[PDB]
Amino acid sequence: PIQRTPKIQVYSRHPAENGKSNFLNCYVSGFHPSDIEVDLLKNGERIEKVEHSDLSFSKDWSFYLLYYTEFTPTEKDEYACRVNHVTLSQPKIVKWDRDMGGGGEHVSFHVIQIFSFVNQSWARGQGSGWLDELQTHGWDSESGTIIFLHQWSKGQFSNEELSDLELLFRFYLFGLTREIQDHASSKYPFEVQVKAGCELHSGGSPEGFFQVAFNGLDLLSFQQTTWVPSPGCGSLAQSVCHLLNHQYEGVTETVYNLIRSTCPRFLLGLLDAGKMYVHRQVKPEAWLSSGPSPGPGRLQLVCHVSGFYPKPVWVMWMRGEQEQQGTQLGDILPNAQGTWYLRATLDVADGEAAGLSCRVKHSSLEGQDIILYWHH
Ligand SMILES: CCCCCCC[C@H](C)CCC[C@H](C)CCC[C@H](C)CCC[C@H](C)CCC[C@H](C)CCCOP(=O)(O)O[C@@H]1O[C@H](CO)[C@@H](O)[C@H](O)[C@@H]1O
Ligand SMILES: *[C@@H]1O[C@H](CO)[C@@H](O)[C@H](O)[C@H]1NC(C)=O
Ligand SMILES: CCCCCCCCCCCC
Repeated sequence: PIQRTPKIQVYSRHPAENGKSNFLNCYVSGFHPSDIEVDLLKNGERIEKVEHSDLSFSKDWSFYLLYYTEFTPTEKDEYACRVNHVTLSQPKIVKWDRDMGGGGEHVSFHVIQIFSFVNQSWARGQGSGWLDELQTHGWDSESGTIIFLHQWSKGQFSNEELSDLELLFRFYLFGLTREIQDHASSKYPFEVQVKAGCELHSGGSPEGFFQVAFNGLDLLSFQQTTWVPSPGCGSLAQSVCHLLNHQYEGVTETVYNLIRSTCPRFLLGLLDAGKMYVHRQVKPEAWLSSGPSPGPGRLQLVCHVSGFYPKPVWVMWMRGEQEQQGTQLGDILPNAQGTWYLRATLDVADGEAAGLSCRVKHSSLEGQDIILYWHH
């Protein structure tokens, strides 16, 4: 409790051309609880070499996962994303289909924790590090060590400082668990989610946060130096804010230092070390495919823009210079190696399809847009 149903999006990283090698992405988001089963399928079989990000969540507090794998489109073969969840009567299988598109400021650094307590002596725990929507760290649960995903993931910190963080985290975890095992007594499962870290805004002003959700609900947050419960009431929230407020501070002194000070300095180190490796402005490539039929005598035009970085992008359906108002822009989804994916669709009558084109705007293009024309 309580329950959210997974949303599933499947998309390739390149145009689909039979025999030619490609990447199958599956993005699974909007779900609660965290317990889930995602497989990429080839011809009904589970593909055993896949990549997945660790479990993360949205501001909603609902979870999302990215999945991907190498694949080769063929006339013959068949690919899917199969998801099982407590909100699903049956595992949803959503095929990837060329012809349907395969249906379904500031920088930030945050540390993510998910704790799953089935009871007192049984509990999963997982945590990771995120630089904006790019995962940069993992946590080795069994040894209490940090997994550095990229060559630049130490991000201009020394080994000696990163050791201290590891140790720090270890104690802290011991803390949460003992603390959470007490508060003990028709039941019995619950979930806890912590999002701790910092935004850095243009001009250099940082903004820490350390916020908790209980069973997918806002529980409490750290707000410019005061732990603050979310409206309930709301007594677990007030009680725990109370413990953290006044039983122990010095932990909040630590936390304050961590999120206002350590965090942004780490974050900027990440940015500095990352620039070296990856990546400059990257041009998207684009392609057309139909999408699912909107009905008899009607077509769905899909326009895919993939592999562009940075994120800011403009995509629209056109007749000439006229924007077509029906255009629906999907969400901008992440690709395997960190670039972006977006698709725009348009539903149109059979005979009015000819002459419509997809226009794509991006920084990397030097003002020379990508134009693609629908043909029959
Ligand atoms: C499974 C989940 C694992 C998740 C970890 C994944 C992390 C991933 C992979 C790695 C990225 C690494 C990067 C470089 C980190 C940059 C800095 C980040 C932005 C700040 C992070 C914020 C934390 C999250 C807040 C934690 C609370 C701390 C630690 C203060 C509490 C003090 O315990 P203590 O006062 O010493 O207190 C101790 O513990 C208890 C009380 O706490 C008590 O019992 C004891 O008295 C004891 O003293
Ligand atoms: C915890 O759940 C597990 C798994 O179902 C079970 O074996 C165990 O007895 C449960 N409770 C406690 C208090 O150990
Ligand atoms: C180990 C004690 C320090 C923990 C600091 C964060 C506490 C967040 C509240 C969690 C309630 C479920």
